[PDB]
Amino acid sequence: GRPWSAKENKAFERALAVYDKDTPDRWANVARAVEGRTPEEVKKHYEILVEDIKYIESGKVPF
Repeated sequence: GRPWSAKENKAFERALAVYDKDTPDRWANVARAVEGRTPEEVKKHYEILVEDIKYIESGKVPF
């Protein structure tokens, strides 16, 4: 399954809205709603989103 589809991503984005940054077990709640994606897979997707925004804002990939 590995790369994310358009529709997986849209679901992911909806899930970030329903389960806010304060939600405990945030990735597990998000992954439960995103069919066929594990908590750690969902956590990695978020990290890549954060890094992408950081690159856009600064012009350097974060480490």
